[PDB]
Amino acid sequence: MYALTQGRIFTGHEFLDDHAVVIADGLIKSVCPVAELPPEIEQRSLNGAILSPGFIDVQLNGCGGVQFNDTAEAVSVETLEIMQKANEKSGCTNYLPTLITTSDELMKQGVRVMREYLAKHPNQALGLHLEGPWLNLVKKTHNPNFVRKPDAALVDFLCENADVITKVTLAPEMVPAEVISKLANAGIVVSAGHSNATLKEAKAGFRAGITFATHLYNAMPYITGREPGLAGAILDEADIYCGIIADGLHVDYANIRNAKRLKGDKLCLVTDATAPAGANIEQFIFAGKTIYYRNGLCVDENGTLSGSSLTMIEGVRNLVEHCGIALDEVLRMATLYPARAIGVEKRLGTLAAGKVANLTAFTPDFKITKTIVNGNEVVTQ
Amino acid sequence: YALTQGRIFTGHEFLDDHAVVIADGLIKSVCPVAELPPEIEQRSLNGAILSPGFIDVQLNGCGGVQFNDTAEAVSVETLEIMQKANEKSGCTNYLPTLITTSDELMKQGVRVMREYLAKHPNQALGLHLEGPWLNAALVDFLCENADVITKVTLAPEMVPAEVISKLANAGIVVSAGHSNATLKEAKAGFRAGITFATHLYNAMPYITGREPGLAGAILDEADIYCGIIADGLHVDYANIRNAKRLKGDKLCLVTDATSGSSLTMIEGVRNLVEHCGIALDEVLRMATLYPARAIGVEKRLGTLAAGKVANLTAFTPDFKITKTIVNGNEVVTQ
Amino acid sequence: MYALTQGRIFTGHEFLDDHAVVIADGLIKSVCPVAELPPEIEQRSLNGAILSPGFIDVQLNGCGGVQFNDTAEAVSVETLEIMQKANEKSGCTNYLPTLITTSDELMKQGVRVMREYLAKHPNQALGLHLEGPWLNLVKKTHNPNFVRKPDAALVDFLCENADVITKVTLAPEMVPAEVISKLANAGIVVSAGHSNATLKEAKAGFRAGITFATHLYNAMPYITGREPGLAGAILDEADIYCGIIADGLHVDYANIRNAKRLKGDKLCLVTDATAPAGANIEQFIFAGKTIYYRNGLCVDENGTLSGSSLTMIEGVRNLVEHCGIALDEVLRMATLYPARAIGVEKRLGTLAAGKVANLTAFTPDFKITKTIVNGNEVVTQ
Amino acid sequence: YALTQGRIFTGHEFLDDHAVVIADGLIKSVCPVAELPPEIEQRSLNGAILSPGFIDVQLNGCGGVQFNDTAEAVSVETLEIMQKANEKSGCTNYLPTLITTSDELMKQGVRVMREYLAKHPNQALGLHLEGPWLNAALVDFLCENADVITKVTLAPEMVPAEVISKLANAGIVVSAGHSNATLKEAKAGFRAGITFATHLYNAMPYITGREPGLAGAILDEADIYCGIIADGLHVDYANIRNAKRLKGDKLCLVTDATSGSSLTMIEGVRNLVEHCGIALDEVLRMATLYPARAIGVEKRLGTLAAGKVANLTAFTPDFKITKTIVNGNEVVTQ
Repeated sequence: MYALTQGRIFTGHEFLDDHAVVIADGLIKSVCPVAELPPEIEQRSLNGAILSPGFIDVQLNGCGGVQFNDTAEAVSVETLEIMQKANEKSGCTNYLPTLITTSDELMKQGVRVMREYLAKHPNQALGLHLEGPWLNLVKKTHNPNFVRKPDAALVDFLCENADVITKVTLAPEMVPAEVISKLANAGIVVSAGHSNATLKEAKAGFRAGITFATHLYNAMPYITGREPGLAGAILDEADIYCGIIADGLHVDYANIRNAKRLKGDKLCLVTDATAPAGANIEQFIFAGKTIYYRNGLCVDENGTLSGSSLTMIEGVRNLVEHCGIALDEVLRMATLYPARAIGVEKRLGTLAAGKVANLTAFTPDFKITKTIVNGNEVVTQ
Repeated sequence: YALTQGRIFTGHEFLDDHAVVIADGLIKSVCPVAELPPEIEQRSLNGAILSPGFIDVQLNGCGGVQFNDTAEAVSVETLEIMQKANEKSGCTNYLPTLITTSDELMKQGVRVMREYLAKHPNQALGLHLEGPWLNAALVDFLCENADVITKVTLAPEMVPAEVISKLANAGIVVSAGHSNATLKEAKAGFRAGITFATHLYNAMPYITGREPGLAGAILDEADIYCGIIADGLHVDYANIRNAKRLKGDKLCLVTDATSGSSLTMIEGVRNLVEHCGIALDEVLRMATLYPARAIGVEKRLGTLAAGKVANLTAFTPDFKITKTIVNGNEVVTQ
Repeated sequence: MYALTQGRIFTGHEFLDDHAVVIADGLIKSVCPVAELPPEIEQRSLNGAILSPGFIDVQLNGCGGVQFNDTAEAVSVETLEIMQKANEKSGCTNYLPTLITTSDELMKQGVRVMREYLAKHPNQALGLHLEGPWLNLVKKTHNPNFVRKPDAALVDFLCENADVITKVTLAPEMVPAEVISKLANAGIVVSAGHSNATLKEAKAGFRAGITFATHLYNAMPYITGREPGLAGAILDEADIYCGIIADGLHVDYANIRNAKRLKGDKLCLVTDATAPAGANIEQFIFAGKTIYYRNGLCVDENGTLSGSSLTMIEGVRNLVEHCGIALDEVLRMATLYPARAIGVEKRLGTLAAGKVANLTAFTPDFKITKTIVNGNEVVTQ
Repeated sequence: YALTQGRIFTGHEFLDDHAVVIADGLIKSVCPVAELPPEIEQRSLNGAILSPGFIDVQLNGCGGVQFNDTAEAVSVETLEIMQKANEKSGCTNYLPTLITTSDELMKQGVRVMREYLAKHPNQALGLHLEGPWLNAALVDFLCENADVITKVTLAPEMVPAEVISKLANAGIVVSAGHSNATLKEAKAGFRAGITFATHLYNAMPYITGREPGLAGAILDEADIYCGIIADGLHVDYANIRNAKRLKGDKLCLVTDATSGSSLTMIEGVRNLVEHCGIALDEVLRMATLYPARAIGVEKRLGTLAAGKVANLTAFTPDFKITKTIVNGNEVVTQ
């Protein structure tokens, strides 16, 4: 066992001066005053850095030059390992690989690869986030509340594999309530996204079991006075968690401020990043389109914003500098809040006895100095 | 006289077993019924709720008339008829809208307002000019006549900052509306002196992720007052709920009355309570104290307290008006 | 099956006009528009009443002329049945019988009686609330973090009987952290109360597992500028739930307003009532003192406030009339919020498909018109 | 000149790659560095944060002097020495406390204040009289001299309502403090015209379940401004956090400087950020815009905007003052 001391410690509930985090057997054993440490335990200095739970990114397509998408070779255990290592360098110790697809064979490959990865790599990539196939794709028969035969067989496959599927994003207006309810009752977080839902359709989705929404404001209707749409609905429904992309490009910061005030402890930082995040990519392929990284910006051939390159630490920095959200609350948006949203808070999201030892430390300038995964230092800077 | 035997809402709290003593057009005291002078006349509320009289800062027409539409409508008679119609729905004070781009007609509205004000204190409070900068000699004229022009609505993207600043320093409430302003344009209008916005969400841009527009700007700017139409038709109730949470004590109930609104203030109060989850105390503040502060008349109106104007309304728990009182006189009895 | 229609329906998340609650086999089967009802189902009119989840009172000593306290004959299954029937008349379908004691034999009797009652009466009195023995009784050795032998054997008994103990109220400064942690890990809600805890001692209690506080402001230190005490600590700790007595007598309404604003969705209405609630008692015995009910007020021989006679419906009425809290939010304080606080929200606290059919209806004047328990009408007025 | 190359906080937002142009003791503009006139002199901030100058509305003494303690201390020299000491910690504006029950000494403080004000615009802003009604000719005198008396602290339970009302209508901020007031007594003081409270929690009753007292009343009254001492010593940080949540934009950082406080405004700012979970933008507002509004000087002070007084301070991310600027002159350079 060892202790981290000599920096500001953020537990998820407060900042601590002159305290220590004891780590043993991959766990946080205690958080205590320095003076309540065991005689001659090894102290490892934080050097005035802020110590945090490791960041948790619940929507991530790609990073470190790779994507968990588009081809059979990319939808691999190696891709997930690469993405984990890149995430660490920006303080992110946990993520949901996000596979956006309508293809049955890729989706089954993604489930198999997630299971193989999980047997070898605990408390890292947590489970799959599937965004597909029930999306209302940029655009806009049934009484959509009737289950079609292919949709029944698909929902059955997803429910049988709930042990490696953390989240399914879907458009509520495109799917029967029974499908949302079956997924939720199997333990899968059902998220509203890529949707043209009215406020009324959104609320029917919530009542059927949706508890999350995927990147608020993006790929959702605009908000009008008479038609609040899915986004207005999220903002008005206090029990719905939601991700937001804090790059300054996808969502104007004033809309992030408004969202934070309305959502309280339900607003989660996400990157929704792609391959260029934490890498040196100039162009790549995503859901069948060429995207250029030129710079700051992921743009298609028409110059349209078409991806994120955000890292979690950059997101934390943007929320504090440009959204007037206090650092403790920002850290919660990157740790505790997403942990609760996906039901992993018994193991992650705070620094407290019994929790997994996944931590990151950073300077007051938002430069990562340490990342710790299962108690092992994996980034020293 | 004294008003007794009901729930008295002062603007800051509800009071039981209290009384409102009224004398010479003013509230003299709010006290326990025990402290009441002997032989003072008591007028029972009969279990009704008593409120400051409602103040509607965005009103085009009511009682079958508009201060607008033709030419002869801009008159003292029109303002008198609108006052009387407003009283039936608990509303004691309002700002009539004059929509025009004619300098001469504005000059006429100003002298009519002035004449009304001498004849009829504490009723229609001043002009709401909506026009013409919607999406030079005029500015100084308005400035000169600030004492009878309460509110000017303009689109900030259509005017130089100095026009806004000149209006605001003369004492006029400058309100953003009928505007396609971006967030950046809205924020430039606010820095120039805009303190209000006219019927949030309506005649403004939609809110998108990348472009919050004026509506998003107003939501994000703590110090900007704004009206909202609470008929369930102009604004979905969920958007009202969202706006109340972000605006706090800056959200004001308005009717925008004349495809047109037919809302009255007492209807808006009921709709806010029944469909927006806002407590009755706070809804009453949205119809009284908040608009009063927005337009700078809080010293004489917007609460039931010693020395303020005796403008009151009473209503049953089902939101039916039982009394309206103006300068201490009962003008509606139901 | 039958449907309740023709009144305003409060689900826990919204009010509904022109809708229906379908009840079958003791459960809510659906909440739907009137027009989405089955052809010729029996409709039972609400007659313009407001329909709510039944109220849930997590701190209750006695009501209907009886108390679950003080003597071996009173700590009985019959007492619990009586209290259930009295609670129904004021819209309360669920409670935690609250036994305040330091006596080992009464406490074991209370556990046995709670188990016997529960086998015969589902979804009614939910489990025991024990307030004892680790109380700092009005007044004020160890390093209180060392476990004494009798306290170990007691904590072991409570943990073995967690299946019928819902909550234990204790003073954090009087008990070891290990005891709080063992109770919490056995599933028992540990609540801070009857305590002289400083802010520092309160927070150590929270970190060890306390997630509730018993009747905020009452039998806790006052709040000073330099010493916030247990109450200040509760108000500052967002994840701590707490009960508050809304009779206008125990807590000034301005302090209830301040608490609601600081606690958000964590503030729960409780009665903390005694025998006179819902009865015609003039005097009675409670924790060894004579109390007089004279009227409005439960007073001892010295005229000191010494009990509550509040019912849940009176509490709801007081919060709306005197605290400026909107009716929907008040109803949540009496239903959803206490259900979550004690972990019964999968079965109770809202009107939604699959939930237990425990409901009450009341006029806009706060007069109970219906109470429904396990789908059966038990109060018609 | 222009201030460039740092984070500029206007009071409403933080700006990057902007400049603050200063001319004739005033802020002329806040603009993008691209829009800067050619050959204007630039003074680098060197990555510091630039803020309106801090405004301390509760200050007894600093720089080794009090406007108090003996007799000769009530002088223009004293106010000048306190100004200079305040500038070193980023504070450009303050209200000195005069604690006395001597009419003659108050009369002296008033003429000294008046003389200071002619010699030294936009610095010590006016008097804070604390006394004598702490727990007739005097009232009218104070009223007459409202133009140099900014703030009077009294205990509301010790004065008739009419005394409070007379002070407030003359223009003085009437503040409850050094009081044992119950909630009911506090609320009667507010209705009479009290709009402020002096150092929340300190020299007030404790809060009990049944008796919230003055502190509980202030927390529950949305429209009452109040100061709070953020040294970690006078008020536990948890109580500050609780008070910020309930008071919103009405909570002001004060030092109460002279068992005594040694807090400076820049120390308070750091302590609020580091120990109270309040964002830096909002803390800066607690030290600038909020006190400015409380005492009615928001038209000239409390934000960085066109036409306002050029009173500014800059500090490193570690809260060390690098510049202080008063009427456009750099009075501290570190």
